[PDB]
Amino acid sequence: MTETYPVVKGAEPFFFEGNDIGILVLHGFTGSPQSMRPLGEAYHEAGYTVCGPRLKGHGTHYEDMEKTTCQDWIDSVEAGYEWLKNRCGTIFVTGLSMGGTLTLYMAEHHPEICGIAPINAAINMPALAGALAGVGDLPRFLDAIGSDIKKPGVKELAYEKTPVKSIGEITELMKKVKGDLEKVNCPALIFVSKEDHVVPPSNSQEIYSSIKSAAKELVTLDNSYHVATLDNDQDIIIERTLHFLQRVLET
Repeated sequence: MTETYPVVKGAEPFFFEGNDIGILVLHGFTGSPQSMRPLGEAYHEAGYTVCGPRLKGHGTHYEDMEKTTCQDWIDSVEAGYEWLKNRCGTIFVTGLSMGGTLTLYMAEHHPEICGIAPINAAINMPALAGALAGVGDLPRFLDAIGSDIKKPGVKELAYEKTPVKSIGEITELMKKVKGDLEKVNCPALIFVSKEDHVVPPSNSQEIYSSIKSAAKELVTLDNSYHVATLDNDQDIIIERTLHFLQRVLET
């Protein structure tokens, strides 16, 4: 497909030029780089090169998203990874929700990646994927999934409708990544919200148990819902990721 609508103000990807170490920062389904930009800014301020790509069909219009495929989203991620590889020798990946799914995807396919930090990553979404299990035609769109945030007054820049056509795409992605979790190698810092109304927190426990990383941690966020990167525990995500990155680099 090709996008028909321009990028909404605030949904632009970020390409921050820094040192020889690159962080790939991935947003989720119906979302945009706006949910990830505070993290990207913090990581760039620590000196890193940072790429926060915009998934195809995201940050424009949900009619654009309706036309995209899970391979389109993989392609957006891989292109951000290639931009980093052009200027960095060491690369880490982090991402929220389906961006966390894509974080795991990258570790499953790229043994060169030095560590990952998935945040509320999704391998099973019974409310979303399960929408396809009923008899009889579903409507074209479901309700928005965005802005599951505990801190009052915070709005995620995400679409106001969920295209049912896109649900099969995220389902295919989750099946593939779940099936390949044993290929995840590398140091892993897995963040999960205690209460998450979008991605069941047990996802992250299963991810933790299924990957083969010799260095892995599960950190539970006690004051955030799903979009933790914009929520009360944003500071914990940033600080602990920076410590993790430094520890992998030093050790």
